[PDB]
Amino acid sequence: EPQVQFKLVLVGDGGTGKTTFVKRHLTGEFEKKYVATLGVEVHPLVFHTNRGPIKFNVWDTAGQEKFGGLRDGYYIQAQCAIIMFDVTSRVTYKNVPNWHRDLVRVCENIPIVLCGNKVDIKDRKVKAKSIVFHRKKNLQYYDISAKSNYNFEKPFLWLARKLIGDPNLEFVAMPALAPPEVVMDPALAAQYEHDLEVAQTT
Amino acid sequence: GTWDCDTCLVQNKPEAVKCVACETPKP
Ligand SMILES: Nc1nc2c(ncn2[C@@H]2O[C@H](COP(=O)(O)OP(=O)(O)O)[C@@H](O)[C@H]2O)c(=O)[nH]1
Ligand SMILES: [Mg+2]
Ligand SMILES: [Zn+2]
Repeated sequence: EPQVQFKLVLVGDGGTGKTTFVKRHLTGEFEKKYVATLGVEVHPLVFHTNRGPIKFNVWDTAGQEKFGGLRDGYYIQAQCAIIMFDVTSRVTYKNVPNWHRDLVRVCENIPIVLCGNKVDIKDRKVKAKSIVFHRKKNLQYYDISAKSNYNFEKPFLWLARKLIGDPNLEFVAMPALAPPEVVMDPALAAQYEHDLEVAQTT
Repeated sequence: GTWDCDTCLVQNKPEAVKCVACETPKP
């Protein structure tokens, strides 16, 4: 059996929670591969779908994004991407278009999910109404909270459906994730999800 | 045919003698 796997690049401003996010997947963390030349840790994240396992090889930087764009080698052969920002830091949202631009320059029209991280933090700065870059670009958006595992599987499920070309692909079980370090208030999640729905009707 | 880089997991062209992404030589 030929294994189904995709290079996923995980980009966004430093401090947005990319590493925290990718690390939730325990096996992906244990089996991560260090790429010395590029200063990348590739986390092989397997998800079990109704059509068998799929593996996202997630490329997590070693913080270099704080000092400039990433090198071509980081992006090359990427098959999908997550662009992350921090909903408590508007500037990270403002930089989202730049990340998308750098990404598409090397990778063209690969499937990309936009993720607004740290929604567990009560004082949210970038709210649903303001989040529109994905609309302008054919991208899917999700709120996430890396620290609580909130919506962890969402970006990967959406990407898997796009990559495999199966709108009915499902994850049959969640991968083993690091136990939440903060609680994501369910009422707050419900509100945020509602706010996003409302926003999509504008 | 194509080969997978053992360092970074990128799939490379049959004619590549080193990984297009991370430069690791093909084993
Ligand atoms: N409250 C909260 N903090 C987070 C979350 N994700 C990351 N952080 C914090 O944000 C800071 C930067 O996270 P990091 O994963 O290193 O971001 P990166 O530079 O994009 O890889 C760290 O202090 C994390 O603990 C989250 O979902 N919720
Ligand atoms: Mg990081
Ligand atoms: Zn390589």
